[PDB]
Amino acid sequence: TATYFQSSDEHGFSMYYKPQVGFVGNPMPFYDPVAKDFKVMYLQDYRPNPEATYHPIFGVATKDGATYESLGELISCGGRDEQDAAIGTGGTIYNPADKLYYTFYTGNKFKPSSDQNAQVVMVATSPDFKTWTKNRTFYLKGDTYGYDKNDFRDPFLFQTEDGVYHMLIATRKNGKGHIAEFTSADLKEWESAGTFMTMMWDRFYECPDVFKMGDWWYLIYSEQASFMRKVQYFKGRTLEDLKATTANDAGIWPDNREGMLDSRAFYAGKTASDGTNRYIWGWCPTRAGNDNGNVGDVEPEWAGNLVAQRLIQHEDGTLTLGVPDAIDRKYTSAQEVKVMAKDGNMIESGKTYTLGEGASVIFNRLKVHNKISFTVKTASNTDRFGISFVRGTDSASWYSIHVNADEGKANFEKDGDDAKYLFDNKFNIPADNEYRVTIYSDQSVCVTYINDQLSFTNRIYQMQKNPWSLCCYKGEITVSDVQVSTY
Ligand SMILES: OC[C@H]1O[C@](CO)(OC[C@H]2O[C@@](CO)(OC[C@H]3O[C@](O)(CO)[C@@H](O)[C@@H]3O)[C@@H](O)[C@@H]2O)[C@@H](O)[C@@H]1O
Ligand SMILES: OC[C@H]1O[C@](CO)(OC[C@H]2O[C@@](CO)(OC[C@H]3O[C@](O)(CO)[C@@H](O)[C@@H]3O)[C@@H](O)[C@@H]2O)[C@@H](O)[C@@H]1O
Ligand SMILES: OC[C@H]1O[C@@](CO)(OC[C@H]2O[C@](O)(CO)[C@@H](O)[C@@H]2O)[C@@H](O)[C@@H]1O
Repeated sequence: TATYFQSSDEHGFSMYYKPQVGFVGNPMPFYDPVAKDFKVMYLQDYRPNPEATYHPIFGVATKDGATYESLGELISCGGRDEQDAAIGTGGTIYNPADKLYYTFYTGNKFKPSSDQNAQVVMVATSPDFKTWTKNRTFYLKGDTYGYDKNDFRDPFLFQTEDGVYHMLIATRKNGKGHIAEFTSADLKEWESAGTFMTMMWDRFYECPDVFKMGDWWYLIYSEQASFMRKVQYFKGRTLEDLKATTANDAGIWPDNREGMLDSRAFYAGKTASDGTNRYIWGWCPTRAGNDNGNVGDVEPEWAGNLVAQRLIQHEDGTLTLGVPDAIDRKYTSAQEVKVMAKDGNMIESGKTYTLGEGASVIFNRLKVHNKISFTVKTASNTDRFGISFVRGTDSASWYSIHVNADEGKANFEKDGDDAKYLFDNKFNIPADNEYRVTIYSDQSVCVTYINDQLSFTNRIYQMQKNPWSLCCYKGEITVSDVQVSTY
């Protein structure tokens, strides 16, 4: 049938990774140049978390962002009264001069006095990536360098070609967000290089990531402002050009969409390259009560599932995200696609489905891990269509990605009874009115890609073992080459 089925997630997820117990918080992806794979450290979340001692650094190893090997607890929390009672994001770099991996991280003091440092940068090292030893005498306090006591976090490490090691830290100075820069020859002694970049207006850029790709420098960041809660970027041809983008609040956006790569269900994205591709790892939030339409009052829930995406550098230097090749390759097993119900102005005709305003088609029940592809041609570039999940023939409500060409964005919405707008994802509308759609799912987590322009991560509890649907809200669409593969 095509009746709504009360499906449920497994404890663990293997592709949009989640451990058996707990959730994936801020990722710390690192290409390990000795093992020649990615070590994705991440902040381990539980429900509930201890009050004082939470968010230890766990790890998974992956070659390709599709299959993961669990590494367990790597850098554990300090004691209740220590500066790193709770751990926040940082960054890793391998030093071949002593053959040690250095992971810098944020030590979060439990209930600091007004004079204590809530947030301090600390470090641990490892020869093998298995046993980590804290440097119990290393503390980098923002305070000391005229930066903030309480917001001083998310250290990002990279080495420029001159061999100098750089550390960028999200902080504040003089009532404004500053990415602070520190330098070192050896990773042990550090000097202030002043402010790398100011943060636009009263925004705050969490989880900064600076890298060179082809002939452009990029800053990728996660915006803490409650109205945004998305992963954004800036670009520049030189390092100095990059830094200038936010100088005096210049606001030199890299593209026509303020460098917004994804929406509010992909956060804390940070990147790593194997020399062939650069991937980004972020998390897709959980929802309270498993309710796809409870996306938080001000901010979503923190942590959920690991989501890997692939950076696409366009030839004007702009970035979009597409699927990792190895994720796509996992979907080997073709499923039959059959119409289960029709409504309104809707025509099936061989393997082509045409829909006008108000019309919908419901297809057969998905499996657990799904790849859904189809081409959508619209009549005009003011038209609007819907990609709907958890839509049984008896569902009063369901969850849809609205592609509104007139508004130049996709939305995620609750449709049906108790319909409501949730959030959006601006992308480049095709000139030829043609949308090549791919959707990859692992249980309740999916990313929708269109034309190498849109990358839209969503949390959709119960999309698995439930029917899906296409609809037209405005104008007319014709739909072709509908496939579903699974694994
Ligand atoms: O938000 C739910 C989450 O809240 C607690 C609440 O006390 O967590 C967020 C706190 O986690 C800390 C310490 O590990 O680190 C947060 C990192 O998250 C970012 O903000 C990105 O989202 C990054 O900039 C930080 O390094 C601390 O800073 C927060 O207060 C937990 O109980 C629960 O998991
Ligand atoms: O289910 C109905 C739904 O509509 C409401 C109220 O009208 O709101 C949002 C709708 O507005 C649209 C734009 O026409 O967009 C979002 C705008 O806001 C931004 O996200 C931030 O500034 C921007 O990118 C857009 O301009 C439309 O697509 C939505 O349908 C909800 O109250 C109600 O639940
Ligand atoms: O839903 C809010 C909506 O407003 C936008 C429009 O640019 O931005 C304005 C935003 O920028 C500041 O000036 C800087 O902090 C804020 O004070 C203000 O709210 C969109 O980007 C956003 O989606």
